[PDB]
Amino acid sequence: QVQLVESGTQFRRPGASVRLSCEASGYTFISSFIHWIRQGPGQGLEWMGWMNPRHGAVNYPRRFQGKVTMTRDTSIDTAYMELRDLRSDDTAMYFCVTSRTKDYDWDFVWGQGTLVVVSSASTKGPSVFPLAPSSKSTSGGTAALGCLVKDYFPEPVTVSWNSGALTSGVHTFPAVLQSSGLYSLSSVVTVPSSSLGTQTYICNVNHKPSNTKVDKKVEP
Amino acid sequence: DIQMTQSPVTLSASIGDRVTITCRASQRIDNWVAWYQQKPGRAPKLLIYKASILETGVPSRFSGSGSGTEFTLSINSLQPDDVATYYCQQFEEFGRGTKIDIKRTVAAPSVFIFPPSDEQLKSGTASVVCLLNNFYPREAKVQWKVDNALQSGNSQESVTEQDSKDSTYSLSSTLTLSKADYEKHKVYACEVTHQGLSSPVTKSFNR
Amino acid sequence: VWKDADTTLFCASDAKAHETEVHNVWATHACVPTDPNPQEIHLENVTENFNMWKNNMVEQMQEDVISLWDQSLQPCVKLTGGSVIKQACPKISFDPIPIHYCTPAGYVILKCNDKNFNGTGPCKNVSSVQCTHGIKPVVSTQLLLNGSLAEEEIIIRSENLTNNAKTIIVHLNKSVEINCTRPSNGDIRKAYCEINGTKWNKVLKQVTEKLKEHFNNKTIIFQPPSGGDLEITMHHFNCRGEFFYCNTTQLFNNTCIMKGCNGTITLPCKIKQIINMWQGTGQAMYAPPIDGKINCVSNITGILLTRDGGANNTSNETFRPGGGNIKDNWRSELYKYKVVQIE
Ligand SMILES: *[C@@H]1O[C@H](CO)[C@@H](O[C@@H]2O[C@H](CO)[C@@H](O[C@@H]3O[C@H](CO[C@H]4O[C@H](CO)[C@@H](O)[C@H](O)[C@@H]4O)[C@@H](O)[C@H](O)[C@@H]3O)[C@H](O)[C@H]2NC(C)=O)[C@H](O)[C@H]1NC(C)=O
Ligand SMILES: *[C@@H]1O[C@H](CO)[C@@H](O[C@@H]2O[C@H](CO)[C@@H](O[C@@H]3O[C@H](CO)[C@@H](O)[C@H](O)[C@@H]3O)[C@H](O)[C@H]2NC(C)=O)[C@H](O)[C@H]1NC(C)=O
Ligand SMILES: *[C@@H]1O[C@H](CO)[C@@H](O[C@@H]2O[C@H](CO)[C@@H](O)[C@H](O)[C@H]2NC(C)=O)[C@H](O)[C@H]1NC(C)=O
Ligand SMILES: *[C@@H]1O[C@H](CO)[C@@H](O[C@@H]2O[C@H](CO)[C@@H](O)[C@H](O)[C@H]2NC(C)=O)[C@H](O)[C@H]1NC(C)=O
Ligand SMILES: *[C@@H]1O[C@H](CO)[C@@H](O)[C@H](O)[C@H]1NC(C)=O
Ligand SMILES: *[C@@H]1O[C@H](CO)[C@@H](O)[C@H](O)[C@H]1NC(C)=O
Ligand SMILES: *[C@@H]1O[C@H](CO)[C@@H](O)[C@H](O)[C@H]1NC(C)=O
Ligand SMILES: *[C@@H]1O[C@H](CO)[C@@H](O)[C@H](O)[C@H]1NC(C)=O
Ligand SMILES: *[C@@H]1O[C@H](CO)[C@@H](O)[C@H](O)[C@H]1NC(C)=O
Repeated sequence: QVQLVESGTQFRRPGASVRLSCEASGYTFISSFIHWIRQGPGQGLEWMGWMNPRHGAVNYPRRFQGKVTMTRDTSIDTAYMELRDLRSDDTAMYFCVTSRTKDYDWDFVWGQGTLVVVSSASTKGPSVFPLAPSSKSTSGGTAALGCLVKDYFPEPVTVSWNSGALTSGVHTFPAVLQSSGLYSLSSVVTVPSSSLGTQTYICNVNHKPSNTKVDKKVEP
Repeated sequence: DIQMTQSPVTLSASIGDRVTITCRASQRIDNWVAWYQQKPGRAPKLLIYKASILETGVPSRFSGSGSGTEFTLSINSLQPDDVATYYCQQFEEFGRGTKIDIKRTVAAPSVFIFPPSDEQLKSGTASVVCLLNNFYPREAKVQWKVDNALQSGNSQESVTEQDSKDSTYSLSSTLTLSKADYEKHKVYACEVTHQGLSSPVTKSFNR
Repeated sequence: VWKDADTTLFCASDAKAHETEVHNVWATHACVPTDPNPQEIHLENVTENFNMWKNNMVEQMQEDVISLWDQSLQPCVKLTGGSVIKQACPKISFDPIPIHYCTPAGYVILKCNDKNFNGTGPCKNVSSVQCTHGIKPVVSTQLLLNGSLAEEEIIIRSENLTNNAKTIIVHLNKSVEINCTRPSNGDIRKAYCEINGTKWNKVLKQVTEKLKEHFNNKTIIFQPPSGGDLEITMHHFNCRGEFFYCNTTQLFNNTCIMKGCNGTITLPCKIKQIINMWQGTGQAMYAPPIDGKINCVSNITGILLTRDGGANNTSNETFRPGGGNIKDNWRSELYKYKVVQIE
């Protein structure tokens, strides 16, 4: 098996630089070109360049020229790609890439990817706000309630309901990265409106990077 | 100098059905093309190379064809494991991507709206949330209106993955205002447009 | 009648047995004398197809040059596969000689006489020979030195034009000299190369135009290498046993492609004792350079280019010097030859 294993996700502040590694195994490191590709969140793939292991030859596209640097370590079979002057729009998934087929550089094998998050924010616990059920959020005999997990950094947070007793009808939405550089998301659940009176609903939010735990009771 | 265009942008099919994805090359002259499968939160996987050649470990239901400008990727009988985003490739160029989606009968969103919490108001920021629950297809339009005035650039939205049980989607839209700005107005409404809805549904509340 | 086949070639040379120069010494033991009366038969109304990028003759020559260098240019220190090998490293006499590559019985070499043949495709004009012409085993990057010239037009060579990962060989139809000199008398590793600006820029202009023919008349731009080892980012070659590294920035000058920049072009150079071996085996350290005037005059007869990938809306095409193989050097000389089996 041909394999590329990259470093873990990195966090940087705008203007700083990042260095990403790609560890190759299962084939002759020297034999084939190494490429780098980036994927914007909810977007297509974009080629960043290729590198030759024997003599370090490099090719860059117009857009990434002057902003990207590719380096090699032949002795440990590890490739590097360094990205500098990081921007907010540089937040993406970066893949080191190589070719499985002999004599054809273009066919590719994909590394698991390295997420790069560019934010000026610093690690921070979330604010947790209740989404109370009311006449506005009640249709038929179904009511909706939830929690707003606002202004935390970095990812991820976990959300459960009634300590995990409530799983059916629960939707926890993917975090959105705000302009502040902080993440925010909401988690909702639909329940019988008749049960709002008797059954108590509590949301459990865990943000391990700041070890912040919050149980918030959502009342009508 | 070669650009790759994929069609359709989104493709919705039932299990066991044949699926065809089209890739067109601007340069007009080629004999080599690759196809890739990418699942959510996962690295891409090579399926086809040299236009019509299957990668090892790939099911026989996957086939590739095409000559010159146009190339096609076909699945003989769609399996639920094949649900993912597919890309074509020519040299350093990739297609925009096609998301294979499991087709269901049209379902209108259940719409709920949440005013900002009192506790949040203390912070100095007010968030209004609009929920579109369990709907299909994925396409949905949310517009925010404040005192019947259209809002833009002050809202963000997020969508869940297709539910493995009922193949519906859910959407959350958050409108963010300052406490002061929030209190300068009375009626807050998000307007939902979806093909399952005969006319746009408006959820609103009195501050 | 004949049929395509691969087989083990042998070499021939006019090496002198009394010579201590390392190419002479090697060829004396590894090669036979040349044929003074070589036969060449033109094959009437015969068309043969060639592919320089898939030609086992190239791979075989590389092996010889690797073998030659290994027993001739022992470094004081060699860094290979994580190991270090030490041995004596006296200064040597070094100056490439022409080597002919020849087929044994039951095989012969076909030669394409198409003046503008690009190294891939059909050749109408074919002559059979027992041996190739004498090819000097010049190891270099970016620029090909002391190698055969195009008979008629400048030829652009690439395994695939559309592909950007494939190295481009520019075959010059007219030599431009390189004079490199380490003066006898400061820094003993300081050197320079002088080129004629008027002559070179005239040639470079032509290469630009030739490239235009292949790329839909798009604008041709030259830039310095994006990165890599010094062996590729600089003009790298061996002169009188000393390993030279020459800056080529001045040679690929876009603005001169014209103002009064018709004068002598002087490239800044350094001699390096510690180098990356072109054999790909690692690093070697040599003794410091000999005293006095170290000088080699060489024709420029080829150029290695890599095209920038990802051109989109912009119609420009950017090219940068440097080839990605030493095998490409031999390829440029062997492009018109292939081995076939006789019935
Ligand atoms: C070294 O190589 C150079 C390139 O191979 C040689 O350069 C050339 O000299 C020739 C004639 O020997 C010129 O060819 C002529 O081309 C002109 C221009 O023709 C073109 O323009 C029309 C209209 O736009 C276009 O349709 C054609 O395709 C051509 O692009 C002709 O008009 C003459 O009739 C004749 O064919 C070359 O153009 C020229 N190369 C360049 C880039 O200047 C040079 O001769 C070689 N050295 C030696 C000793 O042979
Ligand atoms: C190889 O390269 C070297 C350096 O580029 C060339 O050397 C130069 O040759 C010239 C004349 O062509 C020497 O210039 C002359 O010097 C004499 C003595 O001073 C002077 O009286 C003349 O008026 C003229 O300036 C020049 O000094 C010399 N460069 C050095 C450092 O020796 C050599 O010519 C090149 N080989 C070829 C074939 O061009
Ligand atoms: C450098 O290039 C020159 C000129 O192209 C070579 O000289 C020609 O050499 C041939 C013999 O191979 C003669 O028949 C020609 O008359 C020469 N041309 C001219 C204009 O005089 C020379 O051999 C090359 N030097 C090398 C390879 O080291
Ligand atoms: C070849 O020489 C040129 C000029 O000495 C070098 O060019 C400079 O490269 C740097 C970064 O190293 C740029 O900051 C400068 O702007 C360049 N000078 C100009 C005018 O382009 C080039 O780096 C040299 N090559 C090597 C390998 O060092
Ligand atoms: C080079 O690649 C292009 C694009 O795939 C292809 O159309 C052409 O046939 C190729 N040329 C060769 C010699 O393979
Ligand atoms: C060389 O000529 C052949 C003709 O068979 C053509 O197919 C190929 O594209 C050409 N390559 C270059 C680099 O001109
Ligand atoms: C450049 O070469 C030309 C021949 O084309 C010659 O006339 C001239 O003397 C040379 N120029 C200089 C100043 O080196
Ligand atoms: C290009 O040549 C001109 C000489 O007129 C000079 O201004 C410029 O420095 C040159 N560029 C190089 C040598 O990189
Ligand atoms: C090119 O050949 C000439 C003449 O034999 C020689 O002096 C020169 O050093 C050679 N160049 C190289 C790089 O071998």
